[PDB]
Amino acid sequence: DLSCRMHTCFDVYRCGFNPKNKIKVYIYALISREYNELLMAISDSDYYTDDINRACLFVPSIDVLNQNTLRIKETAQAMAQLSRWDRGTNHLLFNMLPGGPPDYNTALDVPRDRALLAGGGFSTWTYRQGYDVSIPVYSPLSAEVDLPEKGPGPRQYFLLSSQVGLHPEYREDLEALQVKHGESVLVLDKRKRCHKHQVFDYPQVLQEATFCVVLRGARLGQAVLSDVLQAGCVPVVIADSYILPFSEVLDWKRASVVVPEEKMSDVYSILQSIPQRQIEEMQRQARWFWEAYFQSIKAIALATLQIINDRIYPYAAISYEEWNDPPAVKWGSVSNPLFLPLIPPQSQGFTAIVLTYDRVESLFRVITEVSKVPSLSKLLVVWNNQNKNPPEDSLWPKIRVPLKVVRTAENKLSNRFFPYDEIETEAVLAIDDDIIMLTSDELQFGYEVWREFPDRLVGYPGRLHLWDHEMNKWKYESEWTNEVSMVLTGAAFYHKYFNYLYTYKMPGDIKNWVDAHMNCEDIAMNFLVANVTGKAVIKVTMVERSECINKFASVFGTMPLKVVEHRADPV
Amino acid sequence: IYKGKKCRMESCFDFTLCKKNGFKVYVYPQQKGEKIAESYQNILAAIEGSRFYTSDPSQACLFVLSLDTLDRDQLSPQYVHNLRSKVQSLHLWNNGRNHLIFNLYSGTWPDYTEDVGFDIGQAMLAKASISTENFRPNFDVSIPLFSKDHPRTGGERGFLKFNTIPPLRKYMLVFKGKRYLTGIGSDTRNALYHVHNGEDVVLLTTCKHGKDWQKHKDSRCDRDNTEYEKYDYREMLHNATFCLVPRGRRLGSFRFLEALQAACVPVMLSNGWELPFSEVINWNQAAVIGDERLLLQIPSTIRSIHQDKILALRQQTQFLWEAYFSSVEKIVLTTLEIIQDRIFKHISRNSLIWNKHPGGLFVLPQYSSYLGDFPYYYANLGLKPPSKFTAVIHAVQPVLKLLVAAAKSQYCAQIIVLWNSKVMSSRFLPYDNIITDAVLSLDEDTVLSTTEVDFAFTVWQSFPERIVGYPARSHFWDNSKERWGYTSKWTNDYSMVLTGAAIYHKYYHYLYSHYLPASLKNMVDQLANCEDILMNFLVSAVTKLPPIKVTDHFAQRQSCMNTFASWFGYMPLIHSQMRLDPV
Ligand SMILES: *[C@@H]1O[C@H](CO)[C@@H](O[C@@H]2O[C@H](CO)[C@@H](O[C@@H]3O[C@H](CO)[C@@H](O)[C@H](O)[C@@H]3O)[C@H](O)[C@H]2NC(C)=O)[C@H](O)[C@H]1NC(C)=O
Ligand SMILES: O=c1ccn([C@@H]2O[C@H](COP(=O)(O)OP(=O)(O)O)[C@@H](O)[C@H]2O)c(=O)[nH]1
Ligand SMILES: O=c1ccn([C@@H]2O[C@H](COP(=O)(O)OP(=O)(O)O)[C@@H](O)[C@H]2O)c(=O)[nH]1
Ligand SMILES: *[C@@H]1O[C@H](CO)[C@@H](O)[C@H](O)[C@H]1NC(C)=O
Ligand SMILES: [Mn+2]
Repeated sequence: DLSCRMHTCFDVYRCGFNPKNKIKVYIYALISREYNELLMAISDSDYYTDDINRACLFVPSIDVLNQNTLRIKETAQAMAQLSRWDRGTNHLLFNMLPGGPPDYNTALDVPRDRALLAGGGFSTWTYRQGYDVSIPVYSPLSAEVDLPEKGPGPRQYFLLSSQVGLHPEYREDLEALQVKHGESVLVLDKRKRCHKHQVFDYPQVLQEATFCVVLRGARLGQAVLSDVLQAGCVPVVIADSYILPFSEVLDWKRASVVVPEEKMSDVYSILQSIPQRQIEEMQRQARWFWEAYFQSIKAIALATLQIINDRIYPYAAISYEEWNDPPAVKWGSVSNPLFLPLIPPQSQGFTAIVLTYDRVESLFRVITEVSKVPSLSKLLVVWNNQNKNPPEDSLWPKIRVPLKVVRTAENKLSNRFFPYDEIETEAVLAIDDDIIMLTSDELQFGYEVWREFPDRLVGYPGRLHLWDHEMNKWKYESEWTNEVSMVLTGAAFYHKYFNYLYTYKMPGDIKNWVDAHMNCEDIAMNFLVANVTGKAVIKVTMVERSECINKFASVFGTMPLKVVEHRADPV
Repeated sequence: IYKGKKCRMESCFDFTLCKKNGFKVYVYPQQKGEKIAESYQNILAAIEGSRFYTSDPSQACLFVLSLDTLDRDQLSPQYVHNLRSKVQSLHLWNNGRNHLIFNLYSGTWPDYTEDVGFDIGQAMLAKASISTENFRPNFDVSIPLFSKDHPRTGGERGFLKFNTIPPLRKYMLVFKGKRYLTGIGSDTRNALYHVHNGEDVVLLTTCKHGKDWQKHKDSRCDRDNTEYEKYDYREMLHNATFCLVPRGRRLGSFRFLEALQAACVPVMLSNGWELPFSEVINWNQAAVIGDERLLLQIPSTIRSIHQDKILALRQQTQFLWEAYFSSVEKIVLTTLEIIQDRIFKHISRNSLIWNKHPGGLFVLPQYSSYLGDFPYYYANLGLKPPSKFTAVIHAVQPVLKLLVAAAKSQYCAQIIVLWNSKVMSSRFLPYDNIITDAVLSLDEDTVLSTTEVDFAFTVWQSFPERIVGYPARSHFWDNSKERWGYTSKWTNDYSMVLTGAAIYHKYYHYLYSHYLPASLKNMVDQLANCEDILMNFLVSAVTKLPPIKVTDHFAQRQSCMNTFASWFGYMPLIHSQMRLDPV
């Protein structure tokens, strides 16, 4: 039934909800090597399951990839004989050549009145948008020959079309374009490719061109696309009505160029308009798509199952960046979680957290000075000192804001970064015991500056890092301030989401090391803020620390900090 | 074969008309004899006020009827009768080759099907509540079901004024609507008392919907009616974390827009509903999509959602509301932009433009389909802002000393001098001689040292989206005259920076040239000023962030700002009191 979608023709009762948001697939025990290795890839995946009454999806062990020897009547009989068909409500089928010698229907010709289809050649009329998944057409050349991983750059050919047995109209148009421009467009004729007094090897000739042309000759989907992606040339699909594989999750606009078959003689002019930077980006995207989804049958099966699981469980679906980012840019990505550009008003203030240990004369001055500032919603005092007891309630300073003392089970320097449920604001000032040389207007202006930039640190102390060539390692520098890359957490405004990140989402054992060494907490906070937000800090006005910086850089694998030369002062 | 209900662009569309000229839409003239609803009038004014409007049918490759079509219910007060022969009488109908039809309601009481009434034929329908079983994947557009009180231009500026961690508030899942005793589409609401628990998940329904308030009431109306009180719906959407949006008479509802505005992550129950702008918007980032069949286990699924994902969903929901659903003009422009991007497959917005700030309505693929050419997606990629800028000088001597000082900058790739048609606002035109992304617009009367230029560029390096400039002016509201003011002396705060000594992006030049209507440009040219004001307005609107300051003519400014605010519908300008300086 082409008319129905997942909302009516799919049963979700079998897979209601699990703590591990993963779809459950079963393979019937009854084939080409392609289907055999596809089944093996399904078997050793996280989606495999037993106990048929507990599974949701069913994958039959039937050769349906190739329709040349399909025996449609036999396939229909097998689907009826599956013994768990149930109108084929939750059965997934894999196919890559859904075409017939009399006519290319661009879809599987089996009844499949309610089955789920994963085809290679899909037209806009034969594809269910919310139900089916378009999968790549496999070519053994991807695994048979291992082409070198040539980086993006200039190539001798600008356009290339290497296909055999094309329709005469497309060949004539390609020849017309070649004679119109010349020396950049190279059309090839009949594993071996032949030109006029020239012979080229098919797998390696594609590496010499930046744009490869894919034409609709039969089945609406050609295996040449996988080779095009492997070789790094940007595919140029000229099929009028054809949905590219995995177009639901992948962004083909950044990897392929679609030109309608009507403007086949205008392809070169269209391709000329694309700048070199976008050409390199599309080459990288094509290489990543091949190595992640087109290289192996296991990749196809995993991607299809992931798409289906995302459809079944939208709330646990993986991100667009996870789907279609190469690992290099994924390492280089930022993905700031506080990406919403809102300016909080002055109705809510900030909760001042004071960290004190074996000092009480400085505590009282700190509280008295902080109490002078407006917009002080709350003031919290953290008592890390376990042996010493807090002063009596009467002796506490007289303030008009709610003051409370936090009881600490242990004595760890990271107690200032714990997200307390008693805090009712998003801004959290962290002023320590010795910070007493600050005026009320300075703190008020710091909070004013923080309101414009709620997703980054706003602190008064200014420090920076540097790279030493003598030791080939990062150093620390504080005497001279020409640029600022770090801000000490003492008297530093930041979002309490940063406290949550520091406490819970910290790479490896960074916090367990700051506590052990009882130092380098501001360094860790600066590194975490730089790594998560991807933005610099705002400043408002030794060997151990260098080892801290080096260890933090080694844990991240890079330097998340950014160097800036700007500070905020009142107008 | 393919020209019937299964219409696509490759069959039921004429690309030849759109290839000849730019993407233009034509509005049929009003007959001055038939009633027109307020919502349809707002849609028509948005179309006419847009840059795609033209009066010549031959030039345009898209048509929209002026006859009311939003209300297609036979019992609705806004229904237009005898439309079957009325639409056919048009000379330019041409069986709806390139006709776009806006719609909000369809069907009658017995069954709310796709009862459009008149035979659309090959025309594309922008109906609001479209089921996925009758939605053309690349022909139709799904729009939100707005009400008659939706603002024409501007917006409510959202509700989320504080981003508090944890995002959880004193509620988990709320609902206060009206159940239906008989009909189609009340099954999801009649079983909400199973899910209801009271402490955190509170679902309220009422069965008083007309004559059946006491006639056909079941043995549960009284319990529901008594508990349907002491809990304001508006006063509930503000303390709620997840808003339930089920299916009623029609798949769509006003509750979706209210949930988007109230920052509560919607949990849709309308099975098989094509979400608004689903072909370009990823709703898994701003909403939680659920199935009404698994209604019982919904609260467990909602609780299973992680805290950071809840924060991301709320922020993306607020962004979507502020970008695509704030006003009917935004909805119309979104539909028009989707249709326009549907034409050229090599010039189109990718899936990242729509779902990321600022959005597709401010990012034009005609400038470039490469994300690196825009200042918005540097962090999403592994790219860094360009290290060179092209200075622009508009001259109508200090300029001789100025050019030497600007040329000494290490990051200054080239200098372009403009000499004057004496159009003083033409300096924002995109020039092919500009290669680098960053552009410094400089006035011949401005004195600026090379070190200051280097500092401005290195500050802009950290903020490629905003404008960094030395001159700053702010805006104030005048209560006596009820109009916005303009001050330029000893202002404590600021919200605008003059383009004469400011650094910004060349895409801002392109957006100013190809986005703002001709009327504002004509007003600017006739008044011979107020171009930097409009540039700052556009940048504040696109970025939702204030600019950054670094270290008779006056009376025309008030009129300029009033006209700009009237066109925009609100005040994009945001006050700032910080001033970035070198350390
Ligand atoms: C923010 O911190 C994360 C770490 O949690 C950074 O991701 C890490 O990035 C480095 C390189 O930048 C990756 O190292 C690479 O490892 C691969 C092997 O997997 C190796 O072949 C490469 O040559 C390179 O050494 C590291 O794997 C990666 N960590 C994870 C968990 O993926 C991220 O780059 C930081 N972001 C910023 C902006 O600093
Ligand atoms: O066991 C400890 C050790 C130190 N600190 C805190 O660490 C900081 C150390 O003070 P200071 O910044 O003056 O040290 P410095 O780096 O200047 O030597 C103070 O806030 C102390 O309260 C703490 O809370 N517990
Ligand atoms: O206490 C309430 C209940 C409903 N509504 C409004 O009613 C609509 C959704 O509820 P309703 O049951 O009327 O939707 P229906 O199911 O009738 O389509 C929206 O416009 C809500 O703003 C409201 O304002 N307050
Ligand atoms: C919901 O939030 C509003 C703030 O807009 C507050 O006034 C109201 O009291 C809250 N509701 C409850 C039940 O506390
Ligand atoms: Mn100290």
